[PDB]
Amino acid sequence: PLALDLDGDGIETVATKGFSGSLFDHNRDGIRTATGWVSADDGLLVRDLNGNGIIDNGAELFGDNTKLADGSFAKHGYAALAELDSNGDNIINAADAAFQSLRVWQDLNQDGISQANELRTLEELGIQSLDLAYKDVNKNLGNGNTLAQQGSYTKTNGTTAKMGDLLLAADNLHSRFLE
Ligand SMILES: [Ca+2]
Ligand SMILES: [Ca+2]
Ligand SMILES: [Ca+2]
Ligand SMILES: [Ca+2]
Repeated sequence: PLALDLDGDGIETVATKGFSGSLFDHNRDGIRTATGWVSADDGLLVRDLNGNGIIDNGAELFGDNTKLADGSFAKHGYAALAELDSNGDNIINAADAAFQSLRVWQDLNQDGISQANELRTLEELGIQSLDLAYKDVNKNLGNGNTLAQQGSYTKTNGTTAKMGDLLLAADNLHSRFLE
């Protein structure tokens, strides 16, 4: 899923187990792989698709589960976001009508379970545009999380920062889906 470096030092991750994550009790079941998320400094790119103010469905977090205009699945979060360029300039910017509809999720306990205060606008974060151009990196960040591909986004002061499609850690019995 698409992650943004908000403070300007690259994308970074944390992990949860027991409460707020993968259950790992040997008595109940077994030890299981810890659930990974973005730092309390950074965030994920999202869109609320039913207007309930929160992220709770598998299409609402941009990644290899979002659908294209014909209803085919996107191959990665960049292909999922590229659908929202209106004019064919290969950037997502305020002249695209979807720019007003995009949000960033900063989860304040990093459980990846959404509350309305955890969502933010692009304009309040000072964002000018997101780039659709990328390069593959396959970079391990920590606790099983891996950045697959990386590009940029731009802030209204004219400065650039990193974004990319981040593979998030989970146990293979639940895969942390937005049920
Ligand atoms: Ca950062
Ligand atoms: Ca929703
Ligand atoms: Ca555009
Ligand atoms: Ca939360």
